[PDB]
Amino acid sequence: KTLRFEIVSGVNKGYFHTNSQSESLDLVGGIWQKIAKEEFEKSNIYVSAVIKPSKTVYNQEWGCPENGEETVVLTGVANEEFVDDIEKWKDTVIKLAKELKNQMKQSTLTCEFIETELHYFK
Amino acid sequence: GKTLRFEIVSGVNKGYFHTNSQSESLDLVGGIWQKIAKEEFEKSNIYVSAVIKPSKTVYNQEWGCPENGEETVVLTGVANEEFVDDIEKWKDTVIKLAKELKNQMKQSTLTCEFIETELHYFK
Amino acid sequence: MGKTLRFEIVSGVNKGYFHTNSQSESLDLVGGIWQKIAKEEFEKSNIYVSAVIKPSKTVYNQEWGCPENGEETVVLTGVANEEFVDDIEKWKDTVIKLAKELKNQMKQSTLTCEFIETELHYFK
Ligand SMILES: Nc1ncnc2c1ncn2[C@@H]1O[C@H](COP(=O)(O)O[C@H]2[C@@H](O)[C@H](n3cnc4c(N)ncnc43)O[C@@H]2CSCC[C@H](N)C(=O)O)[C@@H](O)[C@H]1O
Ligand SMILES: Nc1ncnc2c1ncn2[C@@H]1O[C@H](COP(=O)(O)O[C@H]2[C@@H](O)[C@H](n3cnc4c(N)ncnc43)O[C@@H]2CSCC[C@H](N)C(=O)O)[C@@H](O)[C@H]1O
Ligand SMILES: Nc1ncnc2c1ncn2[C@@H]1O[C@H](COP(=O)(O)O[C@H]2[C@@H](O)[C@H](n3cnc4c(N)ncnc43)O[C@@H]2CSCC[C@H](N)C(=O)O)[C@@H](O)[C@H]1O
Repeated sequence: KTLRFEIVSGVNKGYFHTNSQSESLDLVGGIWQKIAKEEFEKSNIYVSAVIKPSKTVYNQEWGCPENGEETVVLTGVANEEFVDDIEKWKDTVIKLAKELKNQMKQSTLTCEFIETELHYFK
Repeated sequence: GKTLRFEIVSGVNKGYFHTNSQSESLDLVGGIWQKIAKEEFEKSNIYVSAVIKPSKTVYNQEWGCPENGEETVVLTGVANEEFVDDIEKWKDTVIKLAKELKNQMKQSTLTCEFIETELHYFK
Repeated sequence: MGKTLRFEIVSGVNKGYFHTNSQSESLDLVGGIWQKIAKEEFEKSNIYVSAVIKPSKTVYNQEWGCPENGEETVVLTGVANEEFVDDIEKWKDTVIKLAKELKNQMKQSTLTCEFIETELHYFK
């Protein structure tokens, strides 16, 4: 019994001068790789992430483009093989989510935790 | 955990909407969601935003599935306490939107799930 | 209620073995492999485990072998629908069996398979 996280971030096409969904995915992947490595150096907690392309739909009156905004969804699980303290991991995820929000220049960002039963095959 | 998230899975109906990419499929469903979400928001004052992911759904070829799977879209969203006073009314709104999305996409079936989640909202 | 379980599996696509060259092509690769192992299991036990599959990249430390910006992966998910499932525990055992078959067939060294509580509303 453990936790997974899910983060939803915009890609900020204009600030990063990207022009394809795959460039935005490679952008966020590289940014996560850098900040997860830094946090691992500090705390020995490495937060790996599975990143998926997406579009997020909300009201055009509140800033959404027609048909939605390009986004990345990042998800990962606390693996007991690597994580001894679920609370420290969860605090680490929250720090990383805030740092991703800052580096991606996002005005808002969601970070969820969901209970999950992990079967790890090695 | 302290709120709910939903997940809906829908086909993209290339036979009816005559689309031919992952982009035009996300654009189609996203534009449709944006319209039905706004319509429900006007009626109920509950706006349900959605995160839309490209996918394929794999099932038995003898039940209609193409080889390697049917093109689909996965829609997710979370009830944010800053926007949602009443989680049961939000749940009923999501279900109403799911049935409406099924109708607009001309889907024979459609799944809608609710999962408990703990939301941290940074603004 | 509709109280049930969903599974989530994360698999690499093993470009060194299958040599796919795009995300759409590795999605079709994993989709075909799942289709065939789900079919075999359905013929034997009458439990068909469908899967939604999503393209993705998985980010971990390059020190441990991750490519820059992430490794190409596929996420597979599915949910036990009480209209088809007679025994949720047998469904769960079947998912685990299929996940291990997928691991073997994709020649993955490691693979995660999660179960998450969910409430399914099924419209037909
Ligand atoms: N459901 C809502 N009800 C009422 N008001 C809303 C709602 N959504 C947005 N608003 C209003 O719109 C304005 C923007 O608010 P945001 O919170 O940034 O609005 C959100 C949500 O609508 C939606 N969204 C984000 N994460 C999720 C998720 N996990 N699931 C589903 N939808 C998601 O996408 C928007 C952010 S879009 C990506 C972030 C953006 N590039 C940035 O720089 O901030 C603000 O004025 C809000 O009051
Ligand atoms: N698991 C099963 N076991 C036994 N019989 C099944 C099963 N699935 C389908 N059938 C048979 O096929 C008939 C059609 O059933 P459907 O429910 O439409 O079968 C489903 C599921 O097999 C699969 N699927 C849908 N949602 C999900 C999800 N969230 N996770 C995993 N898989 C998903 O994909 C199919 C729908 S595919 C997209 C919808 C379709 N374009 C349409 O217009 O209806 C049904 O009446 C049964 O006879
Ligand atoms: N988080 C970590 N903390 C510490 N050490 C780690 C961590 N991850 C990997 N390592 C080290 O690297 C070695 C390999 O470990 P793996 O378990 O294979 O490392 C994992 C995880 O880091 C990550 N990953 C996989 N599934 C998930 C998921 N659901 N959510 C988030 N991330 C996921 O991706 C890697 C697998 S990449 C795909 C599988 C691979 N092609 C293969 O053939 O095995 C391991 O022995 C450790 O020494």
